[PDB]
Amino acid sequence: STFVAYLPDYRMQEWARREAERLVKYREANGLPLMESNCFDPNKIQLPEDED
Amino acid sequence: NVLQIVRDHWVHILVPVGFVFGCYLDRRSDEKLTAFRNKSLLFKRELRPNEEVTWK
Amino acid sequence: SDAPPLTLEAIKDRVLYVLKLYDKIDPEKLSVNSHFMKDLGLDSLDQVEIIMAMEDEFGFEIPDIDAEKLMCPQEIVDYIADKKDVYE
Amino acid sequence: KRLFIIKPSGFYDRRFLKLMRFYILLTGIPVAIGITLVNVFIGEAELADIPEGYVPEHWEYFKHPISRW
Amino acid sequence: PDSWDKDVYPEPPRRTPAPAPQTSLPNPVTYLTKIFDLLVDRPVTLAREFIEQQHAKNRYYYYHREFRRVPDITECEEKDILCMFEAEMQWRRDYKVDQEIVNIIQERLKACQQREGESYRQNCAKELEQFTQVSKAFQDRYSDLGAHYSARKCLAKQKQRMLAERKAAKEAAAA
Amino acid sequence: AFSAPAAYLTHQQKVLRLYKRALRHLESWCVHRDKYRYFACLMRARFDEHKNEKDMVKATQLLRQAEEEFWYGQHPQPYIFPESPGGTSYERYECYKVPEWCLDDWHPSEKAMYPDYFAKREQWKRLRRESWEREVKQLQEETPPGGPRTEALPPARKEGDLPPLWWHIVTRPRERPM
Amino acid sequence: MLKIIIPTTMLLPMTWMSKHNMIWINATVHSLLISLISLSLLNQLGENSLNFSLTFFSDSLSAPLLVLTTWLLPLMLMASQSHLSKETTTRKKLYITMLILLQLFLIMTFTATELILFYILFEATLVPTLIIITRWGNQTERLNAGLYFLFYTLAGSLPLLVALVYIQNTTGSLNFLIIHYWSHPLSNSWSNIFMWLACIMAFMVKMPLYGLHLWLPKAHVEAPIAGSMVLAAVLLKLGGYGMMRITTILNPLTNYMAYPFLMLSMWGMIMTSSICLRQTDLKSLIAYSSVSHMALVIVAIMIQTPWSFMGATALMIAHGLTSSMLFCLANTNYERVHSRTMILARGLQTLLPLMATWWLVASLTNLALPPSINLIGELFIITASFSWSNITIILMGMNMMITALYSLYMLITTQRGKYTHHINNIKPSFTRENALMALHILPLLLLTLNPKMILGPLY
Ligand SMILES: CCCCCCCCCCCCCCCCCC(=O)OC[C@H](COP(=O)([O-])OCC(O)COP(=O)([O-])OC[C@@H](COC(=O)CCCCCCCCCCCCCCCCC)OC(=O)CCCCCCCCCCCCCCCCC)OC(=O)CCCCCCCCCCCCCCCCC
Ligand SMILES: CCCCCCCCCCCCCCCCC[C@@H](O)O[C@H](CO[C@H](O)CCCCCCCCCCCCCCC)COP(=O)(O)OCC[N+](C)(C)C
Ligand SMILES: CCCCCCCCCCCCCCCCC[C@@H](O)O[C@H](CO[C@H](O)CCCCCCCCCCCCCCC)COP(=O)(O)OCC[N+](C)(C)C
Ligand SMILES: CCCCCCCCCCCC(=O)SCCNC(=O)CCNC(=O)[C@H](O)C(C)(C)COP(=O)(O)O
Repeated sequence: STFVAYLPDYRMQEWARREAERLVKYREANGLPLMESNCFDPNKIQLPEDED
Repeated sequence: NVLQIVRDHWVHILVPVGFVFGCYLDRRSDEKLTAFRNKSLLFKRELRPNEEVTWK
Repeated sequence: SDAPPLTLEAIKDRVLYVLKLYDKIDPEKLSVNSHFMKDLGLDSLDQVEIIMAMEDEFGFEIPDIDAEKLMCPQEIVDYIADKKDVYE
Repeated sequence: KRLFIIKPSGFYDRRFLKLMRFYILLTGIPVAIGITLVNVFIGEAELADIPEGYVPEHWEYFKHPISRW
Repeated sequence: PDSWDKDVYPEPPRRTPAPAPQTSLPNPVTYLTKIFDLLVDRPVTLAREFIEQQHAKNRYYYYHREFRRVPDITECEEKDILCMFEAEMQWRRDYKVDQEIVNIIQERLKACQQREGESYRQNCAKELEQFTQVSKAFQDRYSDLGAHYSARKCLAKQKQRMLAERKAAKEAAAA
Repeated sequence: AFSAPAAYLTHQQKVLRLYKRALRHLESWCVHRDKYRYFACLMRARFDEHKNEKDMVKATQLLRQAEEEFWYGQHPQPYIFPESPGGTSYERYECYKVPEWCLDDWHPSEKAMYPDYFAKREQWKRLRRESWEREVKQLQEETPPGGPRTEALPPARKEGDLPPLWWHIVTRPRERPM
Repeated sequence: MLKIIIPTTMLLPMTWMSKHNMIWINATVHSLLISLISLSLLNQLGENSLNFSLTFFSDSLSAPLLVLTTWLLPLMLMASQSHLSKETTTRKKLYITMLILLQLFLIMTFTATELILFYILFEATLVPTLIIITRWGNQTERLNAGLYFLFYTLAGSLPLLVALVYIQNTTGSLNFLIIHYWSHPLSNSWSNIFMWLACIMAFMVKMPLYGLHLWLPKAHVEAPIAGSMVLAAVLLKLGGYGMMRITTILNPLTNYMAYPFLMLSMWGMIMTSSICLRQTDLKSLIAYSSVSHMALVIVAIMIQTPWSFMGATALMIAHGLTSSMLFCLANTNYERVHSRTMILARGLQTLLPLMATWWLVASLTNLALPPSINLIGELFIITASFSWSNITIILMGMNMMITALYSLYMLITTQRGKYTHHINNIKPSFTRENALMALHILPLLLLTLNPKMILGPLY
């Protein structure tokens, strides 16, 4: 139980928290939206030519 | 006098020996999957002045 | 503490007290071995009333099969003592 | 008066309980003392930026001494 | 304290009124507070001072781990297993980071609701607006992927949404 | 609870039981003592009015009518003695009752306390072990060939006999065990 | 992960070379050490799995299952040595050999990287279980129980073999990582429908799904105590593990092929809970309890959400511990009075107070008292089902009420009332039985203290 209690953070919970803090700080100051609906840049996506 | 003690309790080394042998075999198995050591786009790194491999 | 350790003498005293508060039984002619039907000349209904009077006095009911059998104050006292684990 | 009270044997349950307590405490009092000593005399690491040209060890990415060990 | 950045977790300037006694009677709360201070807060402070003195004699640092940016799932060939693996790992890390961003926003909202008291419906409009925006963005990105989610399914969802938006825009243009 | 039952009840037994039930329920209705005495005397007069009926058919018809009237007019919440089968303390102390055979499994350290009690217990056990066969044989003799017909047991008759099947009646736990 | 496999293979000759009077001691000590070693597998990552080699890998779903298996072995050893005292030395060693082989097959099953190897091990687990049941059971029904256990399983598992070899001929691989990365949707055709059924029915019969569960009461009642422990705690979870693995390639067909199994799971959950209310055998009640809990697990796996997967993992672990504890509790009374009828021995709290406390804690965890991991899993599954459809709460709600009813019915019938007068051979609880109950129950609350270790990879 002691060993399990003191297992190192390989799930990266604290790393993710610190990364999110950095991102929120940067985006809040610049006036940028906190989050983006698209997680992939549309410039690297090529939609089909014709929809008709 | 340790003859009888050993012949009565020598079965107590089989499991620890199996554990250390399994550790050794796991290291040997890891030794055969180094085709991408220090080659991933995320962890590619310049070597230190002294070290030879990034992991074993 | 709780109620005292009920004894056979107290049980007999209370039984005789209740029986001597009965109007159909003469006090002096009543004895601890007096029979209800033979000696005292009571019918079954009087015996039922006496059993109910005993129940009221001791605070506990007596089953009808057991109640029918008792005929003298000795039987009543013995039944009460056996019920309440009275040995002294 | 004082009467005898009939009960089932309470010896074996009490013996098991005290054996379990003894062994659990036997191994868990040293662990608690060691944890307290480590926390008092070897605190947690302080977050700092990676200096230029330094490549930290993999265990150097955690803050608690026991987790790092 | 300086443990956290006060820009990520902001608070109002904390205006508190000065005490204005209007009775000749003593205030039992002040007497009890003085007793609690002298009897609890000082020994605890001394113990903390001793512990920090011991800590200062053994100082070591741990570093936040940095990750480079690798090609995304869009720049990967159909059956290229290694590039797909790296892209999937990066996407999973970004998913965790987005969850933590939503967590920070929700913490802000809860703190505002508790802090503002009886005026929370009016005094917490900005935090509610921020949570609505972040929730909408997060929902678009990850909702309905389901168990066994991956970067490919997220990309398919985004492509479908872009196709629908393009068709809607072109039909509205013809109006 | 102590007497062996009979194959059936008699007419007078049924009348007495109905009389007791009616008196108890009337007392439940008549809370106060003087009112209860008044109506109990009225009930007794009503009961002994038809005491001298030599036609058993009409006697049973009257008993049937009286039982129907009692069921219509009974108290829905009659008084029950606290330790009676419907009372508030009926089986309250049953969880404190421990059978005597449990003492055979006490650890010798537990039996080190109370030496005289366990000496008396050993005497009682020896008595039972000596009397068992005589009890069994007396039951064998006194039992009719076609098996027993009632649940009544014979007493001891010989020099130092004991009433057969006595161990679990004599060694009851208690009525207030703990 | 040979550092865990090899020590068990060494348990084998250690048992067969021990003195006639030290087999239990040696087996117990080294089993506990192997469990301690396996405890290291709980250090899992957040993105991918631990890929030890080309053959074995450890995920956040299989690590708690491996820990549960390795922890269950010593408990079975302690539970078995009482009723095997009159057995000869060779047969005792053979019993321990069966248990060790079962653990080895289970350990290899949960870490195989390929589906065919997983199939071979998950099917090899049959032989030791069947031998244990049919050789060391008590009554003559054990033979029929073994037949039911064998054929119900194989009739589901053989079409899975056909489907697996077909899939490998189609896509070129059965490796789970390749299968996950190169996943393609399933069209709506009769061939795909039957492929879905072939890939699903074996795991369904393992759970077992309501209507396909008749083998379970027979096998779990007729087995010896260690057989019942390992059948309820680990072997039922093979179906859930395999189903969560295989559902990766079944989308989007599951979206509608899950309806009959969902209806069966919910209604048969209600039915098995109701069956538990009128049961004269104490072990059959625990078996039907297992069926109800596994029906909940089936629902969670079928609706395919992160919350449902988390709840399924937590519920599987919690149920394993609770059901093993309940079986041991019933076996104690059976060893005392040599009967399984529930109303024979009553008022046992008067005679055995500490065992009554163990009964109370086991039946409290059975009804999912918060904040036990039983309730964590049940509540996660209920929330996921509510999101799936708001009307499931009614069926789920009925089940919660019924489970409490039959759990407390079992407790009150066995522990309260007045002790039967004629039974005078109820000896005090041994230290071994109390230690068995404590080793069952303490890990449950310890896991409650840190619930992310049993919440699966979707955490
Ligand atoms: C009996 C058995 C019977 C059967 C039962 C079943 C048993 C099963 C057991 C199975 C095994 C289980 C093992 C579990 C392993 C887990 C260990 C672990 O992870 O430790 C975690 C944790 C340690 O945290 P950490 O991450 O290691 O430390 C991080 C920091 O770096 C540290 O920060 P720091 O730098 O400030 O250092 C603090 C340091 C030093 O702190 C201080 O010194 C300051 C304290 C305040 C003092 C200030 C005033 C007093 C002095 C003033 C006067 C003197 C000075 C001036 C002199 C003049 C006087 C005027 O203290 C410590 O180091 C922590 C204590 C060590 C505990 C370790 C636990 C190990 C247990 C393993 C054994 C298991 C068996 C049990 C046996 C154990 C023995 C009984 O330990 C705790 O449990 C802390 C709890 C205390 C918090 C306060 C409670 C808050 C209450 C909130 C809830 C309110 C609701 C009401 C509910 C109340 C219920 C409590
Ligand atoms: C008989 C008498 C009983 C009553 C008397 C008892 C007296 C009091 C003792 C009871 C203790 C009260 C419990 C209160 C909780 C305090 C402990 C808690 O704080 O520790 C937790 C830690 O608990 C452990 O993590 C959980 C234990 C792990 C359980 C695994 C079981 C071991 C394996 C056994 C076999 C496995 C079978 C099941 C297979 C899956 C905190 O977790 P965490 O938030 O992180 O800690 C933050 C700081 N860290 C990370 C630096 C450490
Ligand atoms: C006792 C517990 C046992 C375990 C329970 C196992 C559950 C198995 C149930 C299988 C679930 C669904 C199977 C097939 C999917 C749809 C079923 C069908 O009825 O739906 C319609 C099918 O239409 C008609 O029903 C045709 C089927 C009629 C013949 C089937 C026989 C059913 C009779 C019941 C026998 C019991 C079966 C179980 C044996 C125990 C849909 O219309 P259609 O779009 O055209 O078909 C879709 C497939 N397409 C797209 C390729 C065309
Ligand atoms: C609260 C509401 C409840 C009240 C409702 C109840 C109303 C019932 C009142 C009317 C019923 C009767 O009287 S019905 C009267 C029935 N008559 C007979 O049976 C005639 C033959 N007599 C005998 O059998 C015995 O002598 C015997 C009389 C039993 C005495 O026994 P002892 O002398 O050997 O003790």
